Amino acid sequence: GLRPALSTFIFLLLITGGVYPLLTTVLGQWWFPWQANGSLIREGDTVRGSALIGQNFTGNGYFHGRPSATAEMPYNPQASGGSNLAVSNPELDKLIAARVAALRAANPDASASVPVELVTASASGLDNNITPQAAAWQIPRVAKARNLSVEQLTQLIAKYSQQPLVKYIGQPVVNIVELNLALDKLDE
Amino acid sequence: MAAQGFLLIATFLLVLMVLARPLGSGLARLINDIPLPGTTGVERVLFRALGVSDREMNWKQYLCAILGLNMLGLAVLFFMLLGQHYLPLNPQQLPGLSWDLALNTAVSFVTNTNWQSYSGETTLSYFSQMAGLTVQNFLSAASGIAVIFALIRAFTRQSMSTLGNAWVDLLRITLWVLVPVALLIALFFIQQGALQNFLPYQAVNTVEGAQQLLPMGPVASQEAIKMLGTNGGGFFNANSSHPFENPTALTNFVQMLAIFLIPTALCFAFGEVMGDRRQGRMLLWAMSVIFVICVGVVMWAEVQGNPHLLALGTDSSINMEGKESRFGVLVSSLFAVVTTAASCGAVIAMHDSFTALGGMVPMWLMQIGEVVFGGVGSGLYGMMLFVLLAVFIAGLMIGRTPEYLGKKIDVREMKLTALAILVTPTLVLMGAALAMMTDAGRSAMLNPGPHGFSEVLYAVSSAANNNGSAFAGLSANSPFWNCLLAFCMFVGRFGVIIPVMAIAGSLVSKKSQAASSGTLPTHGPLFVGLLIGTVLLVGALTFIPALALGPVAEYLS
Amino acid sequence: MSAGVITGVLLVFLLLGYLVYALINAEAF
Amino acid sequence: SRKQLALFEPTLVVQALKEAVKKLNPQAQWRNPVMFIVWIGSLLTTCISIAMASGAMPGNALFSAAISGWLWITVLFANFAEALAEGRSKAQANSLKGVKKTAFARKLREPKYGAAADKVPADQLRKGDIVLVEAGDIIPCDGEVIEGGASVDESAITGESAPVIRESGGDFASVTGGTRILSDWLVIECSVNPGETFLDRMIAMVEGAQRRKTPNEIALTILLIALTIVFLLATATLWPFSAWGGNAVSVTVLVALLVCLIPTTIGGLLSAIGVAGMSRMLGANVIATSGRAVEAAGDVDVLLLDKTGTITLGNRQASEFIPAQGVDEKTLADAAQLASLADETPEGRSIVILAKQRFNLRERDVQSLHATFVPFTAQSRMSGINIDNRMIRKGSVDAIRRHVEANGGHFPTDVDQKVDQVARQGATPLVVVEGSRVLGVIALKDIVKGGIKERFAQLRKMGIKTVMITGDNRLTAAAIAAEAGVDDFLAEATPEAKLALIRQYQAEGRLVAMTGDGTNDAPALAQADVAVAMNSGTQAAKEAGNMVDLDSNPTKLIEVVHIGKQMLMTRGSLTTFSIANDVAKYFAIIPAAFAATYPQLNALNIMCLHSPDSAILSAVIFNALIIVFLIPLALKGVSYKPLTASAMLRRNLWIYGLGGLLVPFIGIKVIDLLLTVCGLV
Ligand SMILES: CCCCCCCC/C=C/CCCCCCCC(=O)OC[C@H](COP(=O)(O)OCCN)OC(=O)CCCCCCCCCCCCCCC
Ligand SMILES: Nc1ncnc2c1ncn2[C@@H]1O[C@H](COP(=O)(O)OP(=O)(O)O)[C@@H](O)[C@H]1O
Ligand SMILES: [K+]
Ligand SMILES: [K+]
Ligand SMILES: [Mg+2]
Ligand SMILES: [Mg+2]
Repeated sequence: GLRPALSTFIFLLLITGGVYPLLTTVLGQWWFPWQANGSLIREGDTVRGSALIGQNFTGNGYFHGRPSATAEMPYNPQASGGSNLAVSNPELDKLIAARVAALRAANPDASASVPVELVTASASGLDNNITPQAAAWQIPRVAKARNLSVEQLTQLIAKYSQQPLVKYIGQPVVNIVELNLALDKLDE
Repeated sequence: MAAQGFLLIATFLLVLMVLARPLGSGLARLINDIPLPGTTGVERVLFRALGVSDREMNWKQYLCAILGLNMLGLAVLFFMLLGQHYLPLNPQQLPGLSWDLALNTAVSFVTNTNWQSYSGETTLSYFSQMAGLTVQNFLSAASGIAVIFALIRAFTRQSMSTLGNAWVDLLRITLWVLVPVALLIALFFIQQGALQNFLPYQAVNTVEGAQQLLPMGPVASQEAIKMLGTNGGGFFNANSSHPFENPTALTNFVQMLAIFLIPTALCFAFGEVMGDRRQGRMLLWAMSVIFVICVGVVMWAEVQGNPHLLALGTDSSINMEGKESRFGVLVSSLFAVVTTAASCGAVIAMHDSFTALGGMVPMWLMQIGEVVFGGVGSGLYGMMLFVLLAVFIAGLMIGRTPEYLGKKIDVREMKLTALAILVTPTLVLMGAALAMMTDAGRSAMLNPGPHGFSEVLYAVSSAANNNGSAFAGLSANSPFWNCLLAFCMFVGRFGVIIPVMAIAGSLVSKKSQAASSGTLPTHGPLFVGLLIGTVLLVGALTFIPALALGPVAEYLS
Repeated sequence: MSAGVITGVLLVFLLLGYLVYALINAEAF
Repeated sequence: SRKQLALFEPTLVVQALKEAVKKLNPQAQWRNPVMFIVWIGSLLTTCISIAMASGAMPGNALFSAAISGWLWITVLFANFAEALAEGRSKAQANSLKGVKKTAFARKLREPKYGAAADKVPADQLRKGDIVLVEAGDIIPCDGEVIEGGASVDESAITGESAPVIRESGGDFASVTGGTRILSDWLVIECSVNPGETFLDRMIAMVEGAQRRKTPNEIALTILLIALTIVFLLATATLWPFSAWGGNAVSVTVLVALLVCLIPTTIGGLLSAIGVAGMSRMLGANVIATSGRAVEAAGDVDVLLLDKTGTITLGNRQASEFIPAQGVDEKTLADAAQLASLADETPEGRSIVILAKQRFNLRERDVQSLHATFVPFTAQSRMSGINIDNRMIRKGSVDAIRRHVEANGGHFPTDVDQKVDQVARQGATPLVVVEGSRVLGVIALKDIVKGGIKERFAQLRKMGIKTVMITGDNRLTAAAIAAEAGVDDFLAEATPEAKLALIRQYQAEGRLVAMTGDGTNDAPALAQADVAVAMNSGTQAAKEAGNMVDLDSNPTKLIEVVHIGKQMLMTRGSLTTFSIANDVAKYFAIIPAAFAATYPQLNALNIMCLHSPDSAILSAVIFNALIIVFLIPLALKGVSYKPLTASAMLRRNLWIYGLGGLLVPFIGIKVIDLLLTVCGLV
C-alpha cells in the first residue's frame, strides 16, 4: 500500500505547489499586471511607494495617517504588525495621551476632540487609509501650511476617497499616499 | 450602529446560504462516490497512473491512509524549512529555520492550525511559502474533509465494513473542489490589489524621503487556499490585516464567505446524503443561533470600546486600536467571531487589543471544540460528538435507546465519543497550566494583570483546537513555546481523528432502523435548543474558572 | 519547585489515570 | 409479592445507616469512580484540617473541618441511598425464602396412583422422582403432573388465593413447589434438582449480591466519568492559574469546588435506581431474569399474544354436540368418546365428561378395546383412536378436511355451515370423522379474561401494536380478537410460523414482545427480545421466556414498559439535573474563592451570600442535602405519562433541565441565610 500513498502525495504536491501557483501567477500577471506587482506609484524612474502601503508623514503640509506600531520605524513593511496593547495596559493610555497632546498642539484651529483613529495604531502598521471626517479634521492645518482654501482641500479629499459597494461591509476611506502626492503637484 | 451590524450579519448569512447549497450538492456526489460531470474520463486515466484502484478499505485502513499522508507531509515540510537556504526562489538570502521553529511550523500547517510564531516577510522564502505552506494548506484541509466523508458514509451505509477509498477522496476533494475554487478566489484577490509575483523586494523612496522595502511573493495563491481551507496562515505577519493580503472590503467579505463556505456546504451535503434535508438544516440552525449571538456581543463590546478614550480627549470611545480603517469596528468584530467560531485563525484585527468581553467570546468559541461551523470537516464531526451526547441524553429522558439517523448508539460509541471530546480541553488546561508554572511561559506575556494570563490561555486554546489565531503580544518564538504548542497542535488534531474514525467503523457495520411512532425526531426547534444547550453547558462549565481569572477579571476591574 | 506542588501534581495524575482506566473498563466499574 | 412495605420503615432506615458506615471502606468505594473522588477529597481535607489544628500548616482548621465533615456526609448519604434500595430489595428476598417447605414428600415406588409411599424429606427429591400428594398438603418440588387433576392454591408465590387448575397431559401439567394442593390429589414428577427451583429464580432476582450493570448504566457511567475528568482538570489547574495573580487558592476550597462540580447527585444515586426498579418488578408480580431485558421493553413497538391460555383462560369445555346430516346425537357422542378416552388435554376430558350426562354409555377403557391412541399434536392438529378396522379421528376443520380429501369423500354442505356457525360466537370447532365419513362438529366454549379490552386500549395509546397469534380456526379467532380489542390476528399459525413472524418483525429492526403459555411457544419465547411467560403455563415456557408474570395477565407488558422506561427516565433526568446544578455552584464559589486575589469578581455574587467562607460551605451543604432529598425520586422513579417523544422530552427538560438551573440558587441562599441566623458564619 506504499505506491498509492507515495503517488498521491507527490502528484498533489506538484499540482498544488507547482501548477496552481504557476497558473495563478501567469493569469494574474496577464490580466492585472499593475495590482499583481504591488500597485506601485512611479514618477520618472523611481518608485515613490505603493498605493496600498501607507507611509510615515510628519510634515505640516501633509495629511497625517494613523500611528504605526512597527518594530524599527513607523510604517516599516519589513515588520508588519500591531501594538497588541490591551485596554487595561497603562502603557496604552500613556501612548494615547502623548498622541492627543501632539495632535492638539499641531492642530490649534481644529476641535479639541481628536478623531479616535488618529490616536490608535492600526492592526498592520501600514494603514494607508483614514476616514474622510478624520482627514477633514486636519484641513485647517494643511490649508494654512500649503496656502490653500477649505473648498479645494475638501474636493481633493473627496477625489481620493473610496466607498464600498454597500455601507455595512466597509468604511469610507481616503488614500493618504495618493492624496499627499497630489498635494505636491497642486503646490507645484 | 445596531442596524448596520444587523444588516452586515444578515447579508453575510444570506449570501453564504445561497453559495453553500450548490456546493453541498457537489460534495454529496463525492460522498456517494459519484464522480462529478466531465471528470469521469480524467479520473480513470489519473487513478490508473497513480496506482489507485478505488479499493474499499475499512476504518483502520482509511485512518492509516490519512495518518500516513499527514506524516509524509510533516517530514517533507520540516526538512524543507530546515534546508530553505539551499532551495531556489530566495531573493533574500534567508537562512534555514531553527529546529524548534521548523518543527512548530511544520506541525502547525500539517494539523490545519497555521499558528505562526514568526514574521513571514523576514523568515520564509517564496519556495517555502509556495511549495511548503500552500501545499499543506491544500492537504491538511483535504484530510479533514476526507475524514468527515467517512463518518457521513458510516451513517448512510447499512451492514458494511468499508468507508470508501481515502486516496480517491483526497484526489477528488483537492483537484475538483479545493483547486478550482481557490483559483477563482485568488484571481479576484489579484484584481483588487493582492500580490502575485516572484520579484525581489522593492525599494521605495517615500515622499518624506524615508526608505521603505516592500516585500513581494505569490501572496494571492496562498491567500485563497488559506481562507477556503480554514487554514488562516498569513503570508505576512499582519495576516489578513495586511493590505497586500486583504486589500479591500470586497476581498474581506469574500474571505469571510470562504471561511464558512465548505463547512456550511458539508451540512447541506449531510442532509442530501441521508435523504432528509431537515437533518442538515438542524445542524445549521444550531450553528447559526450561537454564531449570531456571538457576533452581536462582540460588536456591542467593541462599540463601547475603551472607556479611557473619551477622557483622554478623543471624539469617540470605539476600540479602533489594532483595527484597520478600511474595515471598521463592526466588520472587525464579525471577522473575529467568524475566524474563531470556525477553525480558520486568520485575523483582520489584533485580538490582543480587543476589549475584555470583546476578546472573551472568540476565546470561548475556540474552547468549546470549534463546533460553530468549525473547520473544514473538523467542525462537522466535532459537532457530531455533541449530537451523539444530545441523542444519548434525550433518549434516556424519553425512556428509549439512544438513536441518531436510525442507528443505535452503544457503549463503544460513548466510550470513543467521551475520549474524543475530552482530548482538546485536557490539552488546553494542562498546557496553559504548564506555561503558568514556568518562567519561560510567563515571561512571554506582553500585557500585565489578568489580560496577561489571557494571552497564555488564548495561545494554548488556539493551538489545541487547531485554530491558529493568537493574542499576538505573546512572544512564542522560543523552544519551550514552540515545543509545547507543537504537542498541543499534533495531539489536538490527530487525537480526535482516531476516535472519530473508530466511531465511523463501529457505526457503518450497523443497520439503520426505520422510524416508528415513538421515535424522537432529531430536527426542529426542540432538538436545536437541546443541541445548543448541550454544547453551551458543557463548554461553559469547563472553562468558567479559567475565564474568570482572565477576561472576566479584566472586565470587572 | 515546592514540595507541595510536586505532591499536588502526582495526586492529580494518579486520579486522572484512575478515571481514564475506569472509563476504558467501565464494564467492570 | 405485591404487598408494599414502606419508603422509610424505621427498622430498615436504621439498618441502612449502619450499612452506609461500613460502605466507607475504600474497597467498596473503588467501584464508583464519581463517589471515590469525593471519598478521596474528604480524606484530603481531613488530613489538611489535622495539619492546621496541630499548627504544621497555616490556615483555619475549623473551616477545613467543616468542609471535610460535610464531604464525609456526602459519601455517607450516597451509600445510605444504595443501602436503602438494597435493604428494601433483600427484605422482599427474605420474604420469599420464608415460604414453608413441607419436607413431607410421599415418594411413590411406581408412577401409577395407589402405590405404597415411603416417608422421604423434600430435600432428597431430585429429577425424575415421582411424589404423590394429597389435598391440603404442600407441593414438595417443582415438576410436571403425570397423573390426576386437582385445584392448587398458589397464594404463597403469586400472592392471590384464587385457585388454579392443574392436570396432566396439557398446558396445566407444570406445578411449582411451595403451593398448596386443594381438592383431590396429584402425581408430580420432579423436573428440577434442588438449587434450580423456581423460587431460587425469584430470590436471585432481588438478592442482588453481584448485580450486573446494564449497557445503559455502563454508557451513562462513561459520560459521568468524562464529566468528572474535565472538572478535575478545570479545578486542579486553577491553583497555578490563581497563583500568578496573587495568593494561590487554598486546597480546601478547590476540593470543595470539585465535589460541587462533579455529578455527585446522579453518581451517588445511580446504584439505587437499578435496584429500586428491580424491586418494583417484584411488586408488580413480574419475575425478570435481568434488568437488561426490562430496559428493552421501553423500545418494543409490537406485542405478540397467544389466544388459548394467555388471552383466554384456557380449559376449553365442550358445550353441545352438533351432528351432521344423517347422524343422530347418540352416534356422535360414541365416536367422540372413543377419540377422547386417553386424551388428557383439557378439551379431551371435556368431550368425555359432556357425553356421560347426554348418553349414559358404558365406560370403555383403552386396554379393553385392544387399540392404540394418537396423541394430540400442534403440528398434526388432530387426534383419535385407530381401533380395529374402524378409524375414529377428530381435530381442526382444516386438518380433518385435508385428511378426508386425501382418504376420500367430501365435506357435507351442512357441516361447513355448522363450522361457521359455531365459530362465529367464539367456540373453536372440532370436527370428528369416522373413517371417511364426517359425523358432526363439537363446539368448545372458552372464556376471555376480563378487563383485557381497556388494557389493550392503553397499549394502543402507548404506540404498541397487539397481534394475536393462534393455531385455531380463522372464523373463531376473529370473534375472539374483536372480543379482546387486539389490532390484528394470525390464525392457523403453526408453532414454526410464530417463530418466523418474530424473525420477520425483527428483520426490520423493531423490538418484539411475545407472551405465551403453552409448550410450543418456548422456541418463539427465546427469540423475542421481551418475553413474558404466564405462571399458569408450562415450565418450558417459563425458562425460555425472559420474564414470568405471576398474575397470568396477557396485558402485563404495560407494567414492564412503565418500570423499564422509568429507570431510563430517572437516570436521564437526574443526569440533566446534576449538570444543570453546576451553574449556581459557579456563582457561589468562584466569587468566594478569589475574594482576595481578585476583589472585582465579587460582582458575580448575584445571590448576595454573606461571607466567602459561608458561600463555599452553603454550596457543599446543598451538594450533600440534594442527594438525600432526591432519595424518594430514585426509589420511585420519574413519573411515566403516555406522551409523544417530543412531548415527554419537553416535559422532562422543563422539570429537571430548567428546575436544575433554579433549585440550587434557592437552596444555597436558604442555607446561607440559615447559617447567618444561627451565628455559625
Ligand atoms: C441550560 C441547562 C438546561 C436548561 C433547560 C431549559 C428547558 C427549556 C424548555 C422549554 C420548553 C417549553 C415549551 C413551551 C412552549 C414553547 C412553544 C414553542 O414554540 O416551542 C417550540 C419548540 C417545541 O418543539 P416541538 O415542535 O414540540 O418538537 C419538535 C422538534 N424536536 O420548543 C423549543 O424550541 C424549546 C427549546 C428548549 C431547549 C431546551 C434545552 C435543554 C438543554 C439541556 C442540556 C443537557 C446537557 C446534558 C449534557 C450531557
Ligand atoms: N385435544 C385435541 N384433539 C384434537 N384437536 C385439537 C385438540 N386440541 C386442540 N385441537 C385443535 O387443533 C387446532 C390447533 O390448536 P392450537 O394450535 O393449540 O391452538 P390454540 O393454541 O388456540 O389451542 C385447534 O384449532 C384446535 O381446534
Ligand atoms: K487553522
Ligand atoms: K455536584
Ligand atoms: Mg393448544
Ligand atoms: Mg394458540
